[PDB]
Amino acid sequence: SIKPTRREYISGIPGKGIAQFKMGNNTYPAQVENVVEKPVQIRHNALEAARNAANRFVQNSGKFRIRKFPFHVIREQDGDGMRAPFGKSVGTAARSHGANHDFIAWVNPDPAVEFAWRRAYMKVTPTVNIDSSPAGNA
Amino acid sequence: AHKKGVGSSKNGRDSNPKYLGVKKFGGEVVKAGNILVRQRGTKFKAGQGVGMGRDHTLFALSDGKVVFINKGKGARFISIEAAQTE
Amino acid sequence: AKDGPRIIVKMESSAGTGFYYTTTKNRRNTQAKLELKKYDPVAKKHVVFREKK
Amino acid sequence: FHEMREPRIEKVVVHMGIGHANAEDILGEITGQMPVRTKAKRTVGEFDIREGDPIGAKVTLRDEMAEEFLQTALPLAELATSQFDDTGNFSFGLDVTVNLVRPGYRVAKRDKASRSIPTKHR
Amino acid sequence: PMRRRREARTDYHQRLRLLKSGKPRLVARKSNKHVRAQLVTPNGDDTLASAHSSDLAEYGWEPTGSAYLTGLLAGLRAQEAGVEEAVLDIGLNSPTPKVFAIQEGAIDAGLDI
RNA sequence: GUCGCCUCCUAAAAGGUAACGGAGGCGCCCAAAGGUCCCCUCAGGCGGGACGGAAAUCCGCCGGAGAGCGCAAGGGUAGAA
RNA sequence: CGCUGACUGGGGCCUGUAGAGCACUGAUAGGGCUAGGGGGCCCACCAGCCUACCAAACCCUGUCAAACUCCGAAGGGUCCC
RNA sequence: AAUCCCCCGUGCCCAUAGCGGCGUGGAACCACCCGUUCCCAUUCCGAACACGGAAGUGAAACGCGCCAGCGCCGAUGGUACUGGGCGGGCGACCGCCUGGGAGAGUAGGUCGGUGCGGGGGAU
RNA sequence: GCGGAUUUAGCUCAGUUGGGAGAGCGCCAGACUGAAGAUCUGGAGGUCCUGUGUUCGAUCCACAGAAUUCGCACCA
RNA sequence: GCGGAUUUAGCUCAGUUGGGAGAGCGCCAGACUGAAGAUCUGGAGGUCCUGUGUUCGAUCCACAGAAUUCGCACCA
Repeated sequence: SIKPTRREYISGIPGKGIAQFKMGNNTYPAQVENVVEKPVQIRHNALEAARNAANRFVQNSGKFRIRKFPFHVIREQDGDGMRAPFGKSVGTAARSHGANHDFIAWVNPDPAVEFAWRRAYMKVTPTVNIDSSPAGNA
Repeated sequence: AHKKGVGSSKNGRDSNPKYLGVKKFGGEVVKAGNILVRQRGTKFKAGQGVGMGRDHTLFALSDGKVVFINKGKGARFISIEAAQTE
Repeated sequence: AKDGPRIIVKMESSAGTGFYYTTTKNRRNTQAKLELKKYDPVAKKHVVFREKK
Repeated sequence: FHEMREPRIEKVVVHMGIGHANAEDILGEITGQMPVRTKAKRTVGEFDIREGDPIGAKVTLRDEMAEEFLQTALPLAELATSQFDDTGNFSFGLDVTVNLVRPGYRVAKRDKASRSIPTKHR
Repeated sequence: PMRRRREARTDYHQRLRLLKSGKPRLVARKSNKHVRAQLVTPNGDDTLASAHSSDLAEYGWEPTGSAYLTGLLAGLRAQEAGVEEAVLDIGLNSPTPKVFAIQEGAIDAGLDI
């Protein structure tokens, strides 16, 4: 699972650069959401993005909440050629542990936001699972 | 005629800590428990540790030896039933 | 040893004659011509002991 | 029990301290329990950067001694108000304070069952 | 902290100091009102009420003497058992003039210290 | 570039293993951090007053010690180093 | 030398990854309480006032760590039977 | 002098004893207490350490009890991880067969349990 | 570290009769200048490297370190 | 992409107990002059590169990163 050099010697202590979590609107019952099943150092950027474009197409009430966030990263070409490879960082994310609670399209009756997220999945990358929560989606 | 930087690259060397004699074997007036040399041995087994309880070493002679804090210096004697009248 | 005119200077100390000496490392750092303590040369035992050398 | 809460002295300091030699000797003569403590810091709000000097003066004085002082020293101070702080206690003047002594004070001294001094007793 | 590192005052460990060895914990527990010591010796040892201010009433000779005797006797009681050389036990405070007192006891008590 | 040596991580849980794999320290020093005997109870936060408005100095409360230990880390650990 | 050996059954004593966990630490998100900077208002030494923008720290809803772990197994070890 | 109730020195089990809220005890016990020439003693005062002693008091430390709010302990059924055996997918990986089986998560549990000696308290 | 060379005012240096602490500046001031500079006047200049000793008296003589400097000594 | 060094009040540059910061040439006010200028008279002034770490406190001590000037990129 190769990971980095340490949380403060190589590259650890950042903001990772992205676009925060919550959007949409509340909602007590209606369980509208999204998660996955795929494993992948979720492509930060790709990530950040994606989700966002999500808001881009909707706007307001639909828990545009989203429970992800990278925090480590790769490295490669920088220096001699191919041999004794030092390290030049770039591209952090987070392991999407073979499925789990993604982001939530949560609200009473507002599928006008379900389709949204939908548009949100379309995007993304690793396939994605379209779903509902305790109760379903109203 | 000097050395460089931006190459962290700094292997590390060797140690060799252990519990030698582990818990409850033929006890011999020799290096008891180890994880801090200069150590200052003790009397019989040890049971004090950043854990709670204690450890017996059904082995008794002169003494053993500590490790500075870890393990837990000896003192709670425990010659062992194998220390009575021949 | 590694003779380093760096506040690092090796010295000994006689036994009022008790005869010979005994090992010691030092540092002008403080108290220069300062250096006394007892021991026991092949000479009986004990004996004042200046260190200077 | 009205024979409890009802007070009975308890400490009472009175000191001073300048980014400095002797001034505390004017301190010794007014009482008898010399304060020798070291203030510090490291800046230039007075030229007190020196972070490890002996300037802090504090002539501790509870009971007995303090009495002679509360006495011969309580007349030249003119106020009696506000300067009354919560924690049953207060500080006026060139540097002086004194603490109340309700019945539930001490306990706060124990290494054990150190009752964080309730706020209904003090 | 561990129970004995957040309270304060004691030194029990300066008791365990002598624990290592030397003999009976001729430990002398004090409480002004009087003095009371036992004899904690190694191995989940025990004691033999060697000397107490009440054992034989609390007299009326205050500190001084009290000790002077409580000890002696104490020392007397024990050396009947079969001890001999017992290690002292400052139990607490500094071998105050009390302390020192009792102390005498032992010593004079013939129970070597 | 780099070779010695001290620590972490890598070692998959005894021990121990490459990598031009990760990060960071050392070729000092301290005559008094030496030996014991005797005493001490940290950081910090809160509340009250001099010179003081970060940041002291004292006084009164709260405290698995998070301070403390010449130096890098890691173990330790106030009972105390 | 001759039943001691790999291995299994039993018995102690250890390691503490994977996992999990948040009180140690360092991230990090939605938010509440708040004071630091605002910000608009009496013109503003006013340091009195309201509040929609950024925050520190405490509180609730949440989440990542090889050089984090109050928690903790798979298993391996070692002496004896 | 070889039984229980109590207090006192005090030990083991390293919070099912801690925090704190109310309360109770002083005949006995213990402290606080009363003073300070001499023992010793505070870098400042006999606050703490300390020598001598009644009255006064249970306020305080303190000891037994009640209170779950903070904490601490913590099952059963349960899911991860996995020693061993064998299958699917090029794929990061998925699954099965057999013994092991935690933390957190609701129940609930806890306001210690127990040694030896001393003073009494039960002819 | 083996040997030689010296030790004085802010800088650079004299100082041999063992008794005065000196010179230059350089530096400060006065005079002069429209001012400053140049010249003339004047003044200061002090841990005589430290300590101890010798001496009626020490910069001076004696005893270690000392520091600066030059040469040299190099198979741990 | 690799190694050295540099990014200080407009400009060229100095500082190794680090603990307290300048030099020459600009810029504004006052004199000299009918007038500018050169030249005598005083002052105003800086993240010692961006963001951090050791440390009582450092920009001068140390670790990354952007911009700067120079070297290296050669053998088939």
